[PDB]
Amino acid sequence: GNYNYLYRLFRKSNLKPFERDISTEIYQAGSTPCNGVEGFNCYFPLQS
Amino acid sequence: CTFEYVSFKNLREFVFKNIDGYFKIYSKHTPINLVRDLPQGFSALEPLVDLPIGINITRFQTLL
Ligand SMILES: *[C@@H]1O[C@H](CO)[C@@H](O[C@@H]2O[C@H](CO)[C@@H](O)[C@H](O)[C@H]2NC(C)=O)[C@H](O)[C@H]1NC(C)=O
Repeated sequence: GNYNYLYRLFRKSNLKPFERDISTEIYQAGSTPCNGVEGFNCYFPLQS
Repeated sequence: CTFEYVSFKNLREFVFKNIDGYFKIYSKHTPINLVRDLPQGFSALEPLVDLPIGINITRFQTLL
């Protein structure tokens, strides 16, 4: 399995045309804010 | 480092806008003689640089 290719499935808004997003900021799914720590309702924005 | 290019008595006016990742630069130079503010008049700025940065910009700072 070549897990070196990544794609983003978590973002608060849809992209504009010709946009390139390199944000590593943790997606906030729940009401509780995520202060840089992932876990429950705090997910990494990239998937392999 | 995706791009690198190397090339009051005067008035320098500039327009900076970023639409769809394209940074468009307009400019116009003219000599002036005024120490209070911008002189009252009309002039047209012309484009010289169109740089496809693809970079989000929300704030800027002027260097002296
Ligand atoms: C450009 O960057 C700003 C941040 O400097 C973005 O504003 C953020 O937008 C997200 C939603 O996409 C919000 O969750 C953040 O709270 C916003 N932050 C601030 C400080 O405003 C803006 O959306 C970005 N625009 C583009 C074109 O990517």
